[PDB]
Amino acid sequence: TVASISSGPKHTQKVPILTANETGATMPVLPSDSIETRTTYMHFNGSETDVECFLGRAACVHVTEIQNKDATGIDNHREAKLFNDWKINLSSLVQLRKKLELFTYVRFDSEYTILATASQPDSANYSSNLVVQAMYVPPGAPNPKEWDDYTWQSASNPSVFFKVGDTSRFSVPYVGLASAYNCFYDGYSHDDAETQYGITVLNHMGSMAFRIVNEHDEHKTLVKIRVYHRAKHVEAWIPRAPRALPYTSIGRTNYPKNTEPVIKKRKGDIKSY
Amino acid sequence: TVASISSGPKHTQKVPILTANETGATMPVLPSDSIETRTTYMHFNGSETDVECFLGRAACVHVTEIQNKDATGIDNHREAKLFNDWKINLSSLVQLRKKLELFTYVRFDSEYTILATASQPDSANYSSNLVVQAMYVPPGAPNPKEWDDYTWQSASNPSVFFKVGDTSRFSVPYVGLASAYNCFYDGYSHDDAETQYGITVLNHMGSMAFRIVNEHDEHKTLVKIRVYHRAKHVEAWIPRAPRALPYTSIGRTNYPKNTEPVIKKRKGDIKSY
Amino acid sequence: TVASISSGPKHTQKVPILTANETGATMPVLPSDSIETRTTYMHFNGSETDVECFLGR
Amino acid sequence: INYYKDAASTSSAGQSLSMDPSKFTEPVKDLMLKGAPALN
Amino acid sequence: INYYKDAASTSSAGQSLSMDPSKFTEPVKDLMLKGAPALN
Amino acid sequence: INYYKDAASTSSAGQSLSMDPSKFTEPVKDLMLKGAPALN
Amino acid sequence: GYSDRVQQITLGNSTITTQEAANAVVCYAEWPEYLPDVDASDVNKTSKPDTSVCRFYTLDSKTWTTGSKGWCWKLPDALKDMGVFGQNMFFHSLGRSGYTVHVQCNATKFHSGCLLVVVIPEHQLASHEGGNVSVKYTFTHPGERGIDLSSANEVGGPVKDVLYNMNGTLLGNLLIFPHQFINLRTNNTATIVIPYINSVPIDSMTRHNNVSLMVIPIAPLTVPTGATPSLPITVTIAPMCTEFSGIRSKSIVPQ
Amino acid sequence: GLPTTTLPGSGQFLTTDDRQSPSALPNYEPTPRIHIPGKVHNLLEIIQVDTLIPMNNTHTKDEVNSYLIPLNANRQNEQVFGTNLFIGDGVFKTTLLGEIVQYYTHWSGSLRFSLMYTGPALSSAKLILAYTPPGARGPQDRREAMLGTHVVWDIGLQSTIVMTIPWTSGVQFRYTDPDTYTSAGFLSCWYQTSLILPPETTGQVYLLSFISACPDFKLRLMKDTQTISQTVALTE
Amino acid sequence: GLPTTTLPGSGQFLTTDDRQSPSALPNYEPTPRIHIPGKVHNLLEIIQVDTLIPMNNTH
Amino acid sequence: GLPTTTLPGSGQFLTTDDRQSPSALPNYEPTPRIHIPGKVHNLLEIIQVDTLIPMNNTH
Ligand SMILES: Cc1cc(CCCCCOc2ccc(C3=NCCO3)cc2Cl)on1
Ligand SMILES: Cc1cc(CCCCCOc2ccc(C3=NCCO3)cc2Cl)on1
Repeated sequence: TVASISSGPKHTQKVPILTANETGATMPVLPSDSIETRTTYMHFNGSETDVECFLGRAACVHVTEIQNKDATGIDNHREAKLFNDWKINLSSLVQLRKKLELFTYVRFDSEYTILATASQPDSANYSSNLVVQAMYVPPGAPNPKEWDDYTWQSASNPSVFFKVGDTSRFSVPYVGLASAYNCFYDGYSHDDAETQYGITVLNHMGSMAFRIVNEHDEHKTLVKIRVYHRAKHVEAWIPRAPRALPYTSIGRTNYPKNTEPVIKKRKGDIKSY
Repeated sequence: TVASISSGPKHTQKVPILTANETGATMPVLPSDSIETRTTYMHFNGSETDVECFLGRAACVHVTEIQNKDATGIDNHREAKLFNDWKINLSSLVQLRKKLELFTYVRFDSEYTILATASQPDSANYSSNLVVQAMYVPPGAPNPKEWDDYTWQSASNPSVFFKVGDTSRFSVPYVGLASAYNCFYDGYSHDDAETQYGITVLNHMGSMAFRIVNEHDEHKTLVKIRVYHRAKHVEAWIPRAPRALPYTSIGRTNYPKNTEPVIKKRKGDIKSY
Repeated sequence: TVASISSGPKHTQKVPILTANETGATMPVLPSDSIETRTTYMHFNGSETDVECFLGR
Repeated sequence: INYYKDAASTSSAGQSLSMDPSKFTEPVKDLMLKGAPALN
Repeated sequence: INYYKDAASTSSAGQSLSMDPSKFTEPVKDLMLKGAPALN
Repeated sequence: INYYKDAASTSSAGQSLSMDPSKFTEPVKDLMLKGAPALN
Repeated sequence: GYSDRVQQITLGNSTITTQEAANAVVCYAEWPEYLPDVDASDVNKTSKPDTSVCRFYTLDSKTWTTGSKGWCWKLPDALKDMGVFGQNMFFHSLGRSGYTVHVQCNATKFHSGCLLVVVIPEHQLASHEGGNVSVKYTFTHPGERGIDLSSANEVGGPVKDVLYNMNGTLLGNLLIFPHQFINLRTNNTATIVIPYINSVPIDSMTRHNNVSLMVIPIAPLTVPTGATPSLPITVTIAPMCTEFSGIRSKSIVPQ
Repeated sequence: GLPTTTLPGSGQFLTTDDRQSPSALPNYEPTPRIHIPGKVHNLLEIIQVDTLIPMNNTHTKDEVNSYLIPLNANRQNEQVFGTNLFIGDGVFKTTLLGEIVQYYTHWSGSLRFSLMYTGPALSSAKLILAYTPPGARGPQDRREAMLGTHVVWDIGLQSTIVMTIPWTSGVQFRYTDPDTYTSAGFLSCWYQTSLILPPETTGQVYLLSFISACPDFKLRLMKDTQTISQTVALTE
Repeated sequence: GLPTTTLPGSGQFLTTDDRQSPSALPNYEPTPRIHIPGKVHNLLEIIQVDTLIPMNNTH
Repeated sequence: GLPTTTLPGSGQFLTTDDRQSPSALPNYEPTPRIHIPGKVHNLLEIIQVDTLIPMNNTH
């Protein structure tokens, strides 16, 4: 492939460099339209800018935490982090979010990796070996109330059991209801006067919910869960302007008030170098 | 292959042993040009002197250390070794360095092995099990500030998570900007009067930066990281004189003052055996 | 596979929507027996409702 | 590839792709045609 | 070799090697030739 | 068998078995024959 | 003698002529088309009023003055009240449509000024409150009036800051969306053909707008000496290939 | 039982590796795809669309005005604007090009810089745009500027001028984050003759300026952008 | 000895995965199947049989 | 699931072994090679060039 062809002096009536940008086109002008060039080859394919590659590496999408401790007398397991959850989403944390929102609709399979590490902030004789159980409670399923409810039987709901310190990995097909996931949605769930706007209304997909299977030892053990997400088989439509201001909320486009100028001011003139 | 052919008495006008070294050549003289020889075969190929073999074994290129401890009240994580880094380089430690600098330009893929072991120098009930996370912050990426910054999300930057005591291994293609890496560079980054000289100006490739993912336990744990590097697919150009004096700096050729004579003095005469 | 065929106005002596449930049958009535439909395809096989799948986790 | 000798040890079965609701939806002795009168 | 039955479980896809910027760079209704005048 | 997609991930290269010292041992412009006088 | 410059668009019972055009943009290089069966889901036969809905509606005019910040209309909202297009809209459960948008602004060879005319698929607005305040319905359904970016923040309304496109992105990059400029010195109209863009084959026309049309002054209007300091901008829009499906009782929407 | 040996790296999680995994939802059937205009395949497809450069960066809070380069009637010989070409920083940084370049470590290729004139139709002007390849200082006067890559632009019916910064380089890749060795030059613009307004007209006229990449362009070695960060996870 | 590398997920138990296992009862012979009317293959077969709706829910 | 047995040496790191590894930079394209005079393939090539001997070591 040639990156530049050889081209010499020109004295024409045919001027490729004068255009009318009002038309909305970006005319494909090249170095050889306005200087004299020599042949050179590309030596490159643009492999690593493919959208599959761009969205295809694991990104941290969520960090949560649960603890193993005596539940005796706990009136609210959920509240003691005897177990927890994450009503799923991927707007949660912002590095991957800016990448996805370069597109309007996106379609892909997900590969999740879940790393779990334990901490024992206060005096323990040892480090126990805990097994985590992460189950996905698809909306409608009967969400779970104590850390050892009938829910955890998970007879119809996919669940994975792995050890703290290890990693769990599995992959979920594209579960969207439509043909693509909306990265943006300028609508409502119905025409009510006070219903919510954006896409937190469309991105209702239950949520994964973790717990330790082990009963309690004499000390307490903090287990912190990190969920990583990798898109595989990516398809993206309609590019948009990149995010300039900071994010404030999962699912709304809102930016913070009295934010700071995002364009760097010159130290000098327009004329400055 | 014959290592020596059979050759007998000679009384010629054709003298292969008289030459003129002023020409710059090393004339290919053999035993059979000046004594009577018998046939013998080589029985050998020179396999283990191939440059791929010479530069192809893992060498320790870096030892760093980070600790897991309560960051509560630490004003400078980087400074507490809550995490660290290594602005990469391979002049760092000298065994592999002398080997590479036998050549002027070198091109190869790298295979890294990272061994991490833990130490608990002061009273602990136990040994905790820590997961290390090593990410590569290519220059320009927003380098990381606390041990748990958004940076560690590493949504676009390759990172590996492995356990202390284990080893991590992965391989990075030849990332040089030119066609080869310069082992030497007699230039500057521009024609300023005070800019730096050598190659620390050319070998700007960010740096890898490690941390423990675990929160803190009651005791403190020292984790010491050793990075090993193995060249694979090696290509080397222009041999040079081997390094004689000791090294003083990454990237400059400078040797120490009042160094010692590097040529061993005879215990005796020129005539001595 | 078609999920619905195209069907238009009807003025017949042949009424598929009147039945006698006392018989014990569930007559296979479709949208196109009582409204005007357009063609659409199924795009689906019913894979995940197989009893092997239902009892297989 | 089965690595094991016994049939019980093989993985899940593969979709019936059988599907015939008529034993349940139309177990009538004399065939009913949709469109023809139910009771003649 | 896929070891798994479902398509979601396969590795990353392979490069589009599609590449056609004209839907974005030249969505004009009447074709513009480089070198010819923009507005006639 | 390569298990990985990228070339950097393959094992070490295999012996040049190239070997030609003359660029280093005899870079002279006019060819010198062993046995003939060095300087004529 | 055809110029890129003169054009005629006849759609239904209405025709537009421009003698100073700058080509026309067809979003993503695709022209509006009906919904194919292979893409269909709802089993209902759809209704295609054709020429009674696919004609040109001219919205009420705006006034560009030296202080203008820009205006924003949403589709199909802007047309919610135009003739039979609008009736069909409130009466069917689902509908689908593409449009021809023609923005008009003429001046003289002594004026200067340049407007950006851009179509943004799925333009989800931001609340000026920050945090996770929502933007109420009424605020994103201004109707033919559209939203006036130089109007004041209101409560439950969107933010109207132009350097941020009403969503946290910079004005400068709106050029990645199908768009055309109106530069008084060149141009006097902008025309964009919009194909139907959605993640579902057909949708509700009232709970979801699928494009915002935005006209933004970028090089300020500068009139000749002692000229009146303003110009009107007119927007005329025509639904094209419209289809409605799932007819019934007639939606009732807030406010 | 087949004998195996495990190698160094066993059990590691590399966020960039690409392997198979069990599906959690065996046998599930995804929604059919329908057609949607606009599919993107390569980021290289989109960085060829031009977007506006806030060249007039001299303000103090972001404003529509930093996109406008002003021009003065009747000045002769003088300089319209100047900038270095660190596409990952400074004016370029918020543009789509700048914004994507920042996801990669290295770039190589030609850039296309165009200027669209917005002055009254009855005015006229001749400007010179100059590209100065690495190695010299930003030009200080047109004489200096005109000795490097340049285009005399004659403002006419055809409203825009497209200047190309042809790839001039020793090293075949430059770093996107500004680096010296790897630096690309300067871009300046001066009056060639001068802007002239018709009667009954007055004041400043402005140029809009765009940037996009030529088909020439290469970007490699993905990394994280300095353009976005956060201090606590967001919630709904 | 063939060189291997284990990936993330090793040792996990996913209740939905489908693999082979050793039989605890090697060589055992199950009872023959006889014919039984009524076999169900898909839940889609049975949701087409109609059943009564307690529409008058007001009690 | 295929039955395996691990041998002595599993998990060891031998600095001299030569195996495959995942690439951290999937799909990256290295700079083209240009021609450079002087390529060395074997250390045996270079030890045939003669160099001076500090024979007079007595200093
Ligand atoms: C954009 C965008 C991205 C997403 C998230 C999609 C999540 C799909 C469902 O997620 C899961 C399904 C199953 C499991 C699971 N099954 C057994 C263990 O975990 C986990 C998750 Cl996160 O939603 N919108
Ligand atoms: C000579 C010479 C040798 C070198 C060093 C080359 C280093 C290349 C880049 O290094 C890395 C890239 C990625 C990773 C990495 N990705 C995920 C984990 O580690 C690590 C390193 Cl050291 O530079 N000059």
